[PDB]
Amino acid sequence: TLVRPKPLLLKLLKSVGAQKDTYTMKEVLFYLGQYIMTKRLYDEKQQHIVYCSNDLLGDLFGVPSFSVKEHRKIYTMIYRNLVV
Repeated sequence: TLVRPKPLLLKLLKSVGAQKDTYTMKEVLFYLGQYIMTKRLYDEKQQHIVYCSNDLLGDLFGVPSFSVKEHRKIYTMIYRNLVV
């Protein structure tokens, strides 16, 4: 199953090496992980915590922070950034 990122999510994924217009959810997740890691958006002392205020990721997700453990919340935030 392929999903289609909306334009600003697509820009975000391409910034960390993604190539296509449509993606498996696995690939979306890999590039979001790459983005958080490369920009060092996580809390060095509590590494599950992502601080995304002041970054495009937070603008798109609609939150200033979250934990990678919050799966339901993460997939809901991703769903907001996919074309219907």
